Amino acid sequence: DPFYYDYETVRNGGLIFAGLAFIVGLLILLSRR
Amino acid sequence: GSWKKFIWNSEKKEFLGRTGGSWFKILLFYVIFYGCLAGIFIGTIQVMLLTISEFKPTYQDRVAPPGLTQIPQIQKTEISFRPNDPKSYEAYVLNIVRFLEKYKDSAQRDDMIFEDCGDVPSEPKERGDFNHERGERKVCRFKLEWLGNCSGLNDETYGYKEGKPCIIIKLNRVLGFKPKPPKNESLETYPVMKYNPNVLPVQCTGKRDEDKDKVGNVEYFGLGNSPGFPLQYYPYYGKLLQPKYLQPLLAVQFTNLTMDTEIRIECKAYGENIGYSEKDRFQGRFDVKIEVKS
Amino acid sequence: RDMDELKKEVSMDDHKLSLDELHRKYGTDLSRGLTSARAAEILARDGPNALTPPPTTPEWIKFCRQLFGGFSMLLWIGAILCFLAYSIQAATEEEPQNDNLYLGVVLSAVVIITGCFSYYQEAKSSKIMESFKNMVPQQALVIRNGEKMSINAEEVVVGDLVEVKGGDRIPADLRIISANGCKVDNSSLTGESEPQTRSPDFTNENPLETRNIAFFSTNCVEGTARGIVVYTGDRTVMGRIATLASGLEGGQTPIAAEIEHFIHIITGVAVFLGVSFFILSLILEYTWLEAVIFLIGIIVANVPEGLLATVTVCLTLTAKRMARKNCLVKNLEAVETLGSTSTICSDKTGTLTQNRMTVAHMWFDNQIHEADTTENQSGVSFDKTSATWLALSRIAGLCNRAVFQANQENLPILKRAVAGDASESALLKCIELCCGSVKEMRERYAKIVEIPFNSTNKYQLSIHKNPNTSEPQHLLVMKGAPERILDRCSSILLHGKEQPLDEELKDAFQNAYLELGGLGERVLGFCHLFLPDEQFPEGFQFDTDDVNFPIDNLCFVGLISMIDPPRAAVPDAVGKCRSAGIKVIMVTGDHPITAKAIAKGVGIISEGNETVEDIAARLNIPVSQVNPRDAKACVVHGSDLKDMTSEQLDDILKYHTEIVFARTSPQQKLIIVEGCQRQGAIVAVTGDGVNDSPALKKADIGVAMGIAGSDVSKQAADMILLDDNFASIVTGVEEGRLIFDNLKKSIAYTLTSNIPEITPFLIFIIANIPLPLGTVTILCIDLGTDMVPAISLAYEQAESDIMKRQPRNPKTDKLVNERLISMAYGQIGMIQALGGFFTYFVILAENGFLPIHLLGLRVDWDDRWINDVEDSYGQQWTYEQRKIVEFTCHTAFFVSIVVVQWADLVICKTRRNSVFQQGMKNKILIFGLFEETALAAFLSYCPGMGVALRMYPLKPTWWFCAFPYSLLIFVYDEVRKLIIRRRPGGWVEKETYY
Ligand SMILES: CCCCCCCCCCCCCCCCCC(=O)OC[C@H](COP(=O)([O-])OCC[N+](C)(C)C)OC(=O)CCCCCCCCCCCCCCCCC
Ligand SMILES: CC(C)CCC[C@H](C)[C@H]1CC[C@H]2[C@H]3CC=C4C[C@@H](OC(=O)CCC(=O)O)CC[C@@]4(C)[C@@H]3CC[C@@]12C
Ligand SMILES: CC(C)CCC[C@H](C)[C@H]1CC[C@H]2[C@H]3CC=C4C[C@@H](OC(=O)CCC(=O)O)CC[C@@]4(C)[C@@H]3CC[C@@]12C
Ligand SMILES: CC(C)CCC[C@H](C)[C@H]1CC[C@H]2[C@H]3CC=C4C[C@@H](OC(=O)CCC(=O)O)CC[C@@]4(C)[C@@H]3CC[C@@]12C
Ligand SMILES: CC(C)CCC[C@H](C)[C@H]1CC[C@H]2[C@H]3CC=C4C[C@@H](OC(=O)CCC(=O)O)CC[C@@]4(C)[C@@H]3CC[C@@]12C
Ligand SMILES: CC(C)CCC[C@H](C)[C@H]1CC[C@H]2[C@H]3CC=C4C[C@@H](OC(=O)CCC(=O)O)CC[C@]4(C)[C@@H]3CC[C@@]12C
Ligand SMILES: CC(C)CCC[C@H](C)[C@H]1CC[C@H]2[C@H]3CC=C4C[C@@H](OC(=O)CCC(=O)O)CC[C@]4(C)[C@@H]3CC[C@@]12C
Ligand SMILES: *[C@@H]1O[C@H](CO)[C@@H](O[C@@H]2O[C@H](CO)[C@@H](O)[C@H](O)[C@H]2NC(C)=O)[C@H](O)[C@H]1NC(C)=O
Ligand SMILES: *[C@@H]1O[C@H](CO)[C@@H](O)[C@H](O)[C@H]1NC(C)=O
Ligand SMILES: [K+]
Ligand SMILES: [K+]
Ligand SMILES: [K+]
Ligand SMILES: [Mg+2]
Repeated sequence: DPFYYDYETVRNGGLIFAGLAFIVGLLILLSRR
Repeated sequence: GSWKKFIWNSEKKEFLGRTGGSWFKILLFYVIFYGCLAGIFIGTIQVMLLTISEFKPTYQDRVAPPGLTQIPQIQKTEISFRPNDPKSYEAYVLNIVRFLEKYKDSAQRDDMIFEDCGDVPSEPKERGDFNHERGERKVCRFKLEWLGNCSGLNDETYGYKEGKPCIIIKLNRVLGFKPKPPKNESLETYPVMKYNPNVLPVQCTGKRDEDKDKVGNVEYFGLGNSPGFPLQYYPYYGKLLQPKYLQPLLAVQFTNLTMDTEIRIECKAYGENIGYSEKDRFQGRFDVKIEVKS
Repeated sequence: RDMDELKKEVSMDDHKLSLDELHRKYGTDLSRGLTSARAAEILARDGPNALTPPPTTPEWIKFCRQLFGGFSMLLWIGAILCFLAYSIQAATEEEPQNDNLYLGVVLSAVVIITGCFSYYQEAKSSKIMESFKNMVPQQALVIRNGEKMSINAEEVVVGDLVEVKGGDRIPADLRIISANGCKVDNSSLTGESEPQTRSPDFTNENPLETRNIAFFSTNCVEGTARGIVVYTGDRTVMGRIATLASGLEGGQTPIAAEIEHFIHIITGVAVFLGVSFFILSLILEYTWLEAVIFLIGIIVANVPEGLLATVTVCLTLTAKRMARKNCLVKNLEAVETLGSTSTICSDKTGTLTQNRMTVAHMWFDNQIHEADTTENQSGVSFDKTSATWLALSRIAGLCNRAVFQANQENLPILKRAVAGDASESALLKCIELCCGSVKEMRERYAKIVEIPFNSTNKYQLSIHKNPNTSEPQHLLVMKGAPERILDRCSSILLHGKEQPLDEELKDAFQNAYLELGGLGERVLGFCHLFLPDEQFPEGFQFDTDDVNFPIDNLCFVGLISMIDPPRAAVPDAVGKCRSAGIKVIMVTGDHPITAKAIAKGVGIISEGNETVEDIAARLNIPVSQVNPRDAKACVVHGSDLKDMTSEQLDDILKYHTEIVFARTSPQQKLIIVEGCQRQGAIVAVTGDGVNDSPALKKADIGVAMGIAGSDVSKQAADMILLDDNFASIVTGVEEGRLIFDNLKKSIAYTLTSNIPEITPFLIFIIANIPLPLGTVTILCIDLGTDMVPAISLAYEQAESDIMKRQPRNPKTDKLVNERLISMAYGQIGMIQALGGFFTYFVILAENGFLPIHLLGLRVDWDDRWINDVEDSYGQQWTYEQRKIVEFTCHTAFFVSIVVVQWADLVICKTRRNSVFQQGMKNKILIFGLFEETALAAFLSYCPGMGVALRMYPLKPTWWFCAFPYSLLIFVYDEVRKLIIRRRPGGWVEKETYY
């Protein structure tokens, strides 16, 4: 089906990335205290 | 001051704080820098264009159900004219005349390009694959005589002089798209019309309940007996493999409108492939407002 | 005009008068005072005895003045044009389209919020006159109708008779006529706590130095006095000081002059781009709605919307960093000012000194011992082993009338209050810290007969019982002024032995005395005698009016010397300030001998460099026969400032490098600060007392001392040193120079991204192409993803050692110059714009619009009623089908700008050094790097964002379209810094270094 694109897969992958990158950046910021 | 000190202090020969060579060197730097940036931009554009196939676009999900349009290109879906006034309907008739130029039989008489297709609506025509593996393809030809009482081989105003106006409905071209008419359960679509397995059906009704009793009689003209698009024409292959492609049309005439009232009319196609939208008021469907002043 | 009149000396000619002229100039009969028929009439004639605060502007005027600050004007214009577009839109045909209403509301809220940010930065109008209104008493003590009564101090008139006792505050200025020696404390005028004996006789032409004028806001602390009022309220000397210090304007901070220079530059470029491309949209015949939408889009793209809030937050972080080093910063803009300062005009007593007289040196046994004059005992001691040390410990501990207070023993020795005088408590604290308690010795040596210091005999003496095995049975001990003490002595004490008197020791004694007096220090000598038992039995008593004990005590114990010593940190801090290029000037109310000795001790006057008088004494020449340009140090008495012209002061400040002013008035420090400021300087002023409060108000930054400081100076200051650590000043210089270098980088980071925001709108009107970027997604760039990476640059460290540089010029050496503009707009911004245009062309080519086909497609694409637009493959598009592709291009342009700002953040950390030499040891930078991309991916992929912001999901391979342009930015700036480092004065450093 060339007239269909699955946007929910890309949406879920982007939201998983957006959660993981934020938790990783906050762990980098709050290293010790 | 701002008169003689900052602009043209001439004891060190400076215009706005720079000498002549200090202007030349920075201008040479900037023309060289912008030349190198233009070179990098053109090179990256060419490497991107090497990934593009010239027979089929990369993505087709944003035109995925096509749109339905009507040929007198009007400005706010309004049609307003006085039939005893040949200046009010001039732009409408001129636009209809400029559209149906390439549908005259004096324009489809090549035989290496055009071909006499059927006279009954039929199955879609698959002409191979999208890869020039067979060069230019041929096009089924569309007779203007099938638009009868809305062609030009009669009165030359397409009905606008005698009250009853007429519009020409077409579907938006999508490459490789084959419309699927609704399957028989004898129920599915709405409400009832003459079912053909090779016609995409199209109906034009009144929008509100107060317009259903005022639109009067509606006449359809096209190929065949059941009102819609015949499926012979439909695997379109692009303007590289098929220039001079003629899409099928459907003429609709409103013969018994009521006068001095803006009437709202919705036209709509039905299929397994045809989708609708509340944000896009032209997808598989369109609306028009017709007022005949007298 | 009038406060220009307030900067003059006070004129009296009352102290030059006698008891007859006062009887008719004020009408007061000097024994009975005034009747209330005259006093209540003169009160209505002249004015009450009070001060009055100045007119203060309220808080809402000072807040609503912040709503027109340069960038706010262009944004108010944008918010007005948004409502104009909405009203021309939805009141002709289209009942949808509430898009241009919310945009105006957002632009109206952005102005209010950034006005709140710039209001917090404002310079905090404080209350000096309210602390001047607390040194006035509530009750006076007047003599009216032949008797005495205590009235309110606000109801004193010019002419009546006041009686002051020890403990009072003084209600007005008094010309005094009868006093049995009361001592006032004139620390409000001279900054000195040493009391002055007031007397009814004329002593000096200058009225600030005479004995018969008591002053307002001071306190007579002994005896009693009767005086006649000469001034009340605003006309007194300290009232005029209060009027001057509350009438002195603020002045513009140097950091504010840097903000109000690039506001000008950026507004000029924005106004030029806005009014030159709006008339092109009228030449080419747009409609008015499209012309104002284009104007809105070009205004929002030009203003760096979140920049002033970034500067406010960076200054707040630096001020909170300075507050953990006990350095409280009241006005925020004074964080920067200590870095760009070029002249420090310091005060001596209380600021450089410890304001406590203590023992400096001794002269035991024909040798000079130095003590440790430090408040935390950082130095080393002198001697505790010899016999004469224990002897003089006994002597200085027993001939002492001072005593401790009521049991504050938990607080340590050097800060316990005493009850006696300071000159004897200096002995008492040295004896107490170096030989245990003194009360044990004072009880075991019982006192039999004493007489304290008589002012015409120059010593103080006592007789004490010795209770131990030596037993002279009532030994003798005295102390006094050194030459009159060795007038009458012939036996010397050497390591506990007796030797006779030869001049072998006596010219050494006068050698030690001359060398000690050359240190500006107060020296006195001590004596004792082991009395025999031929005339002096046990139980015998001596009387204090005759001679029956020997006053020929052949004693010689030693000399002890006193000084107000420098603090622990000042000699290193003055050298650190001089090595950074700052000129340190001493300004004080003390006498020039102690002033010059302290200025040589702390290091303001260096070694080898000596004055004019040292030349004329070294060469035995009259001082008018030596060129004044020979010496490079000067000590200017304050009485010679009075007859000085404003351009001779410029000569003094111009030709010398080590300047000391002494006997300075409170008004004359203001003259000195303005004289340094006049020849283009940034002047810091450090102070502790009320007599520095005008000079703290005129200066670019005023630093007050926290513990030992007056309440008046803590209201007139911009900084408070909360632990009296003067070496924090040097630290305040260092982080002053660092934040000025960290601001540039952040400003450069916020200017570069302006360029892939302006050029979408220009190519829209030049090339007639579908619009690559919207206004909402421009606001999401700066108000969103740019705040944290710009704020993170304020944590960068120094690249070089910044205390080796000279101070920055104010006239040249701007914050934003032509080279930062050239680098941000002309070089990195163009690569950032090409990176976004490439991503724009990719998506349209992948949906079927080839780049040659997009030229001139603007009118048909924007047309709401053309619902068949042919692409490059022949497909026809409805209007809402291609607008989705356009908003996908808007989202991807936003993502591309986010991707190129990674490399822009990495190249903006350093200006000369590399990223491989400095490192990536900044954690908030990496947090900003992560959270910017997290916010972009959240905005792109969240459900419902296509309605609220018109943002659409991106396909996964469209995230990588701007990676080669970031790589180009990175390698280009690395190569540029390499050419800067290897050719240290060439063309690339002259063009691209900020
Ligand atoms: C992926 C690519 C990464 C690397 C690309 C970056 C290459 C360029 C380095 C970046 C900064 C620009 C430096 C190039 C010019 C330096 C010339 C020089 O050495 O100065 C010394 C020379 C010699 O002077 P000088 O150094 O000796 O200075 C004079 C003072 N004394 C004598 C004391 C040193 O400068 C000149 O005399 C005139 C220089 C002006 C030349 C006119 C413009 C030249 C065009 C070059 C543009 C290159 C940019 C290309 C764009 C790249 C696309 C990203
Ligand atoms: C190269 C250096 C500079 C580090 C790159 C940092 C970027 C944030 C990287 C991290 C992972 C990359 C991407 C990896 C794959 C996902 C696909 C997408 O989610 C999905 O499509 C999942 C569904 C599927 O893949 O089947 C969300 C964004 C994206 C492009 C990521 C966005 C961020 C990218 C470009
Ligand atoms: C810092 C600012 C001023 C730079 C941004 C301006 C852009 C570089 C402009 C210049 C003209 C625009 C475009 C106009 C159309 C051309 C067609 C293209 O050439 C082709 O058509 C290739 C067709 C072929 O292969 O024959 C070269 C780049 C491109 C997309 C241009 C890309 C860059 C645009 C957006
Ligand atoms: C879209 C992509 C292609 C561009 C992203 C650019 C990155 C910012 C690049 C620029 C240079 C790269 C790195 C090259 C090596 C250095 C070593 C490192 O140095 C140290 O910390 C060592 C300790 C010290 O030297 O003091 C500093 C960061 C780092 C990783 C750099 C961090 C940033 C990298 C990954
Ligand atoms: C001279 C320097 C600045 C760039 C040259 C090296 C780059 C690594 C080249 C190699 C191929 C180029 C591009 C070719 C394809 C594009 C679009 C996109 O990939 C596709 O083209 C897929 C589209 C399709 O499948 O039809 C994302 C990667 C990107 C930006 C590539 C990024 C890297 C480019 C510019
Ligand atoms: C320093 C940088 C920021 C400015 C230089 C970048 C320019 C925008 C580059 C990008 C692509 C270049 C050109 C490449 C060739 C085309 C063909 C030219 O004529 C045509 O339209 C094709 C002939 C036709 O079909 O009519 C239109 C503009 C033009 C796009 C481009 C105009 C802009 C150029 C000079
Ligand atoms: C592309 C749009 C979004 C505007 C951004 C383009 C840049 C602002 C252009 C405009 C003209 C260029 C430069 C043309 C030559 C001058 C010389 C020079 O100016 C001076 O230093 C002379 C005055 C002095 O030295 O006192 C540095 C800035 C500079 C203005 C310009 C800086 C800005 C450039 C790169
Ligand atoms: C198309 O138009 C023609 C007009 O020429 C219509 O033909 C007329 O129809 C009426 C009603 O049936 C007859 O009375 C006339 O005799 C017809 N004239 C001719 C010349 O045939 C025709 O009906 C129209 N077609 C429709 C409405 O389907
Ligand atoms: C219009 O004319 C047709 C002719 O048969 C008739 O059936 C219909 O009722 C008419 N409509 C109106 C609204 O008069
Ligand atoms: K902006
Ligand atoms: K100040
Ligand atoms: K910006
Ligand atoms: Mg002081």
